Amino acid sequence: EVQLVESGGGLVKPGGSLRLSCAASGFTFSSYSMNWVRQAPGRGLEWVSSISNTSTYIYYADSVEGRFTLSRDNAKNSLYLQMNSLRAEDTAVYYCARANQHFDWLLSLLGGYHYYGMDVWGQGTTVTVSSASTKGPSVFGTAALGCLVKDYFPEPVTVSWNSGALTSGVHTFPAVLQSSGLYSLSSVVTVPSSSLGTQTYICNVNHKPSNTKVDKRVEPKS
Amino acid sequence: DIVMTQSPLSLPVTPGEPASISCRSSQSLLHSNGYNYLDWYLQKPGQSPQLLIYLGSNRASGVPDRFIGSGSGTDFTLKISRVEAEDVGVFYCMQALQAVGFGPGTKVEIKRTVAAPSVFIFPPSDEQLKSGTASVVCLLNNFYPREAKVQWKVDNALQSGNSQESVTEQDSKDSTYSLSSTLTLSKADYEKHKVYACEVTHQGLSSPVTKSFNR
Ligand SMILES: *[C@@H]1O[C@H](CO)[C@@H](O)[C@H](O)[C@H]1NC(C)=O
Ligand SMILES: [Zn+2]
Repeated sequence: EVQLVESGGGLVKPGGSLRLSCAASGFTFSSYSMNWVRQAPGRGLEWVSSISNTSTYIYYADSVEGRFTLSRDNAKNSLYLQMNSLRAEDTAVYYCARANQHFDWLLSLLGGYHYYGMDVWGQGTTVTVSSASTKGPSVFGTAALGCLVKDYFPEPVTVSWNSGALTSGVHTFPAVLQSSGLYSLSSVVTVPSSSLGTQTYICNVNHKPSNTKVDKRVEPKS
Repeated sequence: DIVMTQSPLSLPVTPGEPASISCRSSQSLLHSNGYNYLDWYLQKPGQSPQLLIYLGSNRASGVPDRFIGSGSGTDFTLKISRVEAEDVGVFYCMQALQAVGFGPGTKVEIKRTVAAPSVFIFPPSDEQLKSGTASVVCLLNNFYPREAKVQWKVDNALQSGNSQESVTEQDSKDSTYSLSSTLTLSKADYEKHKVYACEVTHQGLSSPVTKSFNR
């Protein structure tokens, strides 16, 4: 496989620090510029830095200059984006990407069109910038049900149903930020009346950045 | 600096049938070196984006001919002849001129024959209430199009701005959406009223309906 892996990520408080690595195998790193790029949850794609193979012409977004530091190890096929001093708007996902070059001259004193071409991308790494931390309790033709999942930080949670026995009809909703800065969401499941009493259901919740995972028997009226 | 602009912001289209997106720039795009510094990217839903076009009109390796890509200067276009359901996502033009800057997006989604939602209220439940809160959820299933107007009500009385609503992404097989609408309350004002009800108005309804409960 030709592949690129981001790394690092993770939550740390504002004015925090993080070093995102990004490793590459399956091609000649040295033949390509590299590019960080972010997606704030909810928002659209925002270029971050670029850098060439000769590890020169480091560009940065105004939103990012003076706080992030694009490094490179063509002999160790990696990419390093040193992040300081982190603020809230810095929360996003970070892809490292392959990019073609095409260079100078009538750019600044000598510049690079760092990546018109941009054909390979890692999966991303997520960087969460806020305070505080920790889990959030669950609590809960056709008739529905599901679980609420609430008062949790940070993202994500993995809501499941009977560990997987319900793939059908499960509408598990994007998490929205309550004012308090803790999220919540609901995981529902569409089901025919019938099942109640014989079929009994349980929502396999898992929030890691918490060391919490539960699930809860939904059973209307008694 | 340059400002990338695209239109529309969402393009529900129908597989078989073609579609077009526009992207424009606050400055002209060509030179260094002849021809344009504009790529286009898809981001299919739940995925990293991928190269689509490059230097404005070049079709990156392993890309269907369905995708022509045109223009010069400030005005640009991604015309997809014969969309297929898998082309869903966000199209992002991108600008290679001074460094790198990304289109605001164009969200592509499937067109579909309207369809109304089923509705469902859920009571707080005495576990939340033990912990002192009252969230009252109200589901909306498998409706199209997205635009819906859910309205909460305590004792005939509307509410305003105590309700947040999520929406799942289009459904991959039936192309519907769903929607939570959560109205949160202090357990103290929860326990003090009886009639909880949400009142949906979707276009696939000849008049609103409401689910209701008491306690
Ligand atoms: C840097 O890139 C260009 C083509 O992208 C190549 O011609 C040049 O030799 C490269 N430097 C390397 C591979 O060290
Ligand atoms: Zn459903």
